[PDB]
Amino acid sequence: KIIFRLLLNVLMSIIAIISYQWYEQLGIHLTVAPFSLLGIAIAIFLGFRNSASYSRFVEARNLWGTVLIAERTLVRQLRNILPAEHDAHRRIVSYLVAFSWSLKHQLRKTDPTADLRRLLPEERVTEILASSMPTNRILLLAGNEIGQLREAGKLSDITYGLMDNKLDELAHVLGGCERLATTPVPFAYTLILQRTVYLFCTLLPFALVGDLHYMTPFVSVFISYTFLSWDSLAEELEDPFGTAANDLPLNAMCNTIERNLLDMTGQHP
Amino acid sequence: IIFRLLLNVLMSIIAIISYQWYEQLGIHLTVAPFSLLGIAIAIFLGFRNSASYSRFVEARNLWGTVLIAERTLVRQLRNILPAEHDAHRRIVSYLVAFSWSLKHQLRKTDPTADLRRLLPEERVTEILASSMPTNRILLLAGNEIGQLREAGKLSDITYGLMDNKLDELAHVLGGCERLATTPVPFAYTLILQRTVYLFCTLLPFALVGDLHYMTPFVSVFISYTFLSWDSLAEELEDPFGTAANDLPLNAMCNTIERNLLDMTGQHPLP
Amino acid sequence: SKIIFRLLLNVLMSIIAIISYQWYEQLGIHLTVAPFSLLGIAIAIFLGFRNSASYSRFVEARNLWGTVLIAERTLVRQLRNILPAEHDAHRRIVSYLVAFSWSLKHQLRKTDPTADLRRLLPEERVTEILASSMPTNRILLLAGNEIGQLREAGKLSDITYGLMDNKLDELAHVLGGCERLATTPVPFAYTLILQRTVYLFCTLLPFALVGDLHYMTPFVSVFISYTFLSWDSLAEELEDPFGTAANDLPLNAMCNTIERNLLDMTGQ
Amino acid sequence: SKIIFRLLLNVLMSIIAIISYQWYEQLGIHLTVAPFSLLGIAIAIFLGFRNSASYSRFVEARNLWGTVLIAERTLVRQLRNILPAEHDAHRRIVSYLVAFSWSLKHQLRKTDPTADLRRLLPEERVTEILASSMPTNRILLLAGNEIGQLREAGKLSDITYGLMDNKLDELAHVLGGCERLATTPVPFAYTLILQRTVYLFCTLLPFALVGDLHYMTPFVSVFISYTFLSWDSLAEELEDPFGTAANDLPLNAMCNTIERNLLDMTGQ
Amino acid sequence: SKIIFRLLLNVLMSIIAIISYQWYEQLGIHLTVAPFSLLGIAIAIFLGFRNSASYSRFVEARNLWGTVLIAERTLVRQLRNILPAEHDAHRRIVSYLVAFSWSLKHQLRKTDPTADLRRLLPEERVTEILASSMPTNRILLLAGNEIGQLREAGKLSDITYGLMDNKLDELAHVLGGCERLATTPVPFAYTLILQRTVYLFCTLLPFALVGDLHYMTPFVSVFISYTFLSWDSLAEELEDPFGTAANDLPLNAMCNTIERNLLDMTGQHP
Ligand SMILES: [Zn+2]
Ligand SMILES: [Zn+2]
Ligand SMILES: [Zn+2]
Ligand SMILES: [Zn+2]
Ligand SMILES: [Zn+2]
Ligand SMILES: [Zn+2]
Ligand SMILES: [Zn+2]
Ligand SMILES: [Zn+2]
Ligand SMILES: [Zn+2]
Ligand SMILES: [Zn+2]
Ligand SMILES: [Zn+2]
Ligand SMILES: [Zn+2]
Ligand SMILES: [Zn+2]
Ligand SMILES: [Zn+2]
Ligand SMILES: [Zn+2]
Repeated sequence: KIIFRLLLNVLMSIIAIISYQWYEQLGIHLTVAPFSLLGIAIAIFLGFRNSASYSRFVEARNLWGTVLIAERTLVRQLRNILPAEHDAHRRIVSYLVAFSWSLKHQLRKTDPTADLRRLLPEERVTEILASSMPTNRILLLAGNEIGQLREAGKLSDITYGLMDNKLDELAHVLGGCERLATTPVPFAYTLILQRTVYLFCTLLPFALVGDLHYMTPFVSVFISYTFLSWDSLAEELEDPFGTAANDLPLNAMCNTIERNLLDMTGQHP
Repeated sequence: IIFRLLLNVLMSIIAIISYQWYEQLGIHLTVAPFSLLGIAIAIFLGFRNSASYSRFVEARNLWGTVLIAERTLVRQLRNILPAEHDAHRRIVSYLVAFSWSLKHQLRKTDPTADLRRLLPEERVTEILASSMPTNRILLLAGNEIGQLREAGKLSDITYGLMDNKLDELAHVLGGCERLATTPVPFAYTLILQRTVYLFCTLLPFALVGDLHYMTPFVSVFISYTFLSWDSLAEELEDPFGTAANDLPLNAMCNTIERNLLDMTGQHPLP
Repeated sequence: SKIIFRLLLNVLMSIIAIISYQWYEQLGIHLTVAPFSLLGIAIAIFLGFRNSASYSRFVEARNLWGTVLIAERTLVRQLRNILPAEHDAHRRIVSYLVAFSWSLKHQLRKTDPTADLRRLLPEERVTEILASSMPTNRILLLAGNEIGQLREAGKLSDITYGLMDNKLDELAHVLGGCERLATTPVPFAYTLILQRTVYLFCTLLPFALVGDLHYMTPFVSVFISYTFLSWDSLAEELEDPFGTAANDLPLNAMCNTIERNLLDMTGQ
Repeated sequence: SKIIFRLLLNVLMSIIAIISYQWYEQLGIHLTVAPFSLLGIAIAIFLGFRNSASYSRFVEARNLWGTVLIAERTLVRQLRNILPAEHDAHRRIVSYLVAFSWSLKHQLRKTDPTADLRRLLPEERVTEILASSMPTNRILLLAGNEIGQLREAGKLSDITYGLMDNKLDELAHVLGGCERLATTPVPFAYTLILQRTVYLFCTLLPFALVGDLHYMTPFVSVFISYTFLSWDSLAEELEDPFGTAANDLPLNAMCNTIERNLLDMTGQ
Repeated sequence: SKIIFRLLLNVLMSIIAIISYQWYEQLGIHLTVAPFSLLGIAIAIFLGFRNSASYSRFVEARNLWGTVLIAERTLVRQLRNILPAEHDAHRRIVSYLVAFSWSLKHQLRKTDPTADLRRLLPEERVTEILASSMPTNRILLLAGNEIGQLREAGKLSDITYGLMDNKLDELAHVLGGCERLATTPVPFAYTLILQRTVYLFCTLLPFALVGDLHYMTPFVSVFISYTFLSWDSLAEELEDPFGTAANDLPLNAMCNTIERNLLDMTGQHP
């Protein structure tokens, strides 16, 4: 809907053109210089803001990359260290796959019930849904699988530890994503910028008309487009787990993770 | 902040009525020098705000680590010692006490009620007697893990896995303390703030020659932009400070407590 | 560089601006420099921040590849220090580590890894690796099998097994990092906004300059265009670090360095 | 603040500009604001990036010192948790850890650590530490020996020995980091460039403003100068973090805090 | 710094602008300040980012070298703490660690490491190291063999071997980090764009300023030129942190410091 404010800006320019006649007869003067000062200041602030928004997006993408890496290596360790424990391989993989989908639902604020039931027995589904953090309970359940292998003497404390480390890595991902989801960049940044950029763009033609006359709408819309484009891009990057164009394709990412883990456990889709 | 905008409107009205006597004295104010001054100030505000934002982000990262480390420690205790519930409860109590005590320390509020709610009075007295109560809580959590080791319930290896988590917490405590004693700039920030203020108040006098009656509208818009950006950096620089929003810190301490009670079967109701 | 075309086009736009400046008043068009200074400075600021992001992405790609060389060197060092007599195991693992590098290279370039793999590995494993949808990952799994067997045979203890397992983790992070950089680009809306904005700005500029500069319009306009276009195109080249373009990573040379290193450390 | 001298000098330059503005035309000399806006903006940008480097360096220094407290707190926690009955060992190790902090402070301040060391350690150990060309590093060695003896006596296993040795490693990173910051400044050519341009800019400024401002020249010229100088001086204050001045790190108080923490945790 | 030539050259361009400003109309040349303010500000922004990127490479390079000192100190400390009586092993390992630093320096400076190697190690080892296409890597391998042999002889357990092995890994990361900075420069089109652009801008500048500044043209033009040229050449110097220029790393002094540390008092420890 950025196109709406561009069209609206064209209308404000036309108002600026038709009312420029009555400018002197009202006592209003508007030069370009003060608006260059204001405009450059806003651009500087948009530049820094946009940079921060991009960094949050990059970090979110990084965290999701770590899910894939840590889950691959955990399965790799299980196969290298306990090549014959295939039942354990399957149970742990189902938890690792459930973890990814559940993380996705947590970040999207959606119901993980259907995905959980496709992957896990109903008793486990109930236990997981009852927790205030189902992704955390899933890590705990995956941990019990490894813990029981340890108690049975199949894993030593050392080899248990190598795998426990991967669960710590997933916990770090969970916390990182939760931090990015609960933290926006402070609201007062968009509040300043969104209101400020819009007000600036609509007032601009009134300041340009004295110099540009009929050429006001073209130059005004070009300037507005530049500022609005840069501003709206930051808003989209600030919410990496959202549904908007340039947000993370979390569903495709979860599919990739699941396909990887079924590839390493001899299963076919 | 709304007050200085009103003050800026007041300065504009003064600028408008007094612009008359300007020539008969020889005083001039053009836009170009204030354009120079304004852009330089905007540049400095950008860099300043960048540093402030960096401090805000680190504060959230440190707090994110409390939640991560405490979750995994409790996970390890269940996976490695599933039957040691007395130990689970005592350790959970210390970890929860650690979070609340850390919050109170950074906010300079009294941690007594949270401590008495969570721990036996003997320990509360010991903790309150220390000049570093949050560190003492980590020490007490360490004793719990250490006792399990002497009892032969943890090996040196599995002890080590849990000890690492207490280390993550010590790093959080030190990092927050460093962030609290901060700021880095030696209150040269006060200068920078005043500079923005003087600029906003002198501005209508520099614009009035060009803008005339339209001066207060344009002058207040520009002031609003600079003052807002300045106050945002001020808020970001002091994430644990005197005039800060307590909702996330409170939400985090509540979140970790709810998680750990969930992980130890203390929730739901039987 | 096809920038020379857009500069020549800019020279043409300037001459048009010069000859048509006559009809400016008779059309009602006024163009001053001040609004374009505002727009130009805004574009420069956004280009600066964008170029910064492109550079960092290029730098990360570079770092990831540096890690391949480091991790593979130390894994081989550990094998020699810990199991100096196990040369059969050395040779097998080295072939897997070298194959990992080439396979990663081919994957990022979207080229066929077959000859490099057949040169390094027996055909039996090659078919197995190529049968997977994630061949580079399958190679790490196979390298892991070698180390796991040394452990089961009692040649490695759990501790020394762990020391080497850590290096395989370091390689897994590299694989994930590179894949992330390959699938996730700097968002395409950075390019669209900036390319449209920079090009339109450069072509409209002489029409705004002509009133002040007159005949001097094309020289000053092309200089400004060149400055913006050069900086913009630099970001384009940095944004695709795994590509074939001259200012891209010398991945072929890097893989050769890695292979020469690992055969140097094994008397090969 | 000796910034006031440069402001007073700036007031004088403004007065000269006002009274000498008459002979401006009779010489053919003009100074407009526009070129000084360009120059001023460029200088502001470079001052920004520079202060950014000065700031990061000061922050790192504070970070390094923060780590001393964390690592020493945890080492003592480990000693209590793992060896609750070994109080003699607790005291000896604590005295080395406290000595390490004071010795680091003296090294960075280039002061004599002898009195602090004698307060903490037996004279034999003091002699041994001071005989070294790197006394703070030698203190880490001695702390490692205490831990090493516990390992040899069987009170620490290799695992628990390793847990504590890791903390000595963190301290080694602090020592090297501080030494690196002490010898490596923000490069001097940044300060030299900036110092030369900022001073010249502020003194030339009133001559460039007088044509526009007339009688208001000293007030606006001083405002602008104060703004650049305040920002420039901020770097000056951040650049010497290990010094004694009021805006430098309170290393003495920091060392006292470290010592009080460690004696709180050992019942002293 | 060859900036002094281009500054003097810029003064000449100003005098040309002053003497030819009358003839501007008779040639059809008009040049205002506004377009050059736009162009100059864009260049300053780009120079700012470029210099920031150059400084970061410098900082990383200094950090990698700091790690050599740290990792080598702790490796020697560990050897003294864990195997206090193995002085023959201490000496051999220290000589490899010292050779590693000097060999790294020569590799980055593209100089011959032969003399330094012969000074520190027996000739048999020198030939083995010189025979490798990567001598610094071969030195780490030899330092690793020493540790590996202590392990095989039962003097180190797998655990204590691992503690020392970690430090050799830390050194491998330094070697790789330095090679990455050395084999890859910032892209060569950074140097090309900016140098041509800054120079062309500075020489064209007086022709645009003279209409405003008249006789003051050479002074203001050279001032602006000095600011842009200095910032540009400093960035060029920092991008090559292993080079010989004055703002580059004192690698020789750093290697001497490392050598003096590890050989502090005839290698004698308590
Ligand atoms: Zn990992
Ligand atoms: Zn299986
Ligand atoms: Zn952790
Ligand atoms: Zn329990
Ligand atoms: Zn609950
Ligand atoms: Zn490594
Ligand atoms: Zn071999
Ligand atoms: Zn064989
Ligand atoms: Zn093929
Ligand atoms: Zn630590
Ligand atoms: Zn004690
Ligand atoms: Zn000082
Ligand atoms: Zn280290
Ligand atoms: Zn010795
Ligand atoms: Zn003249």
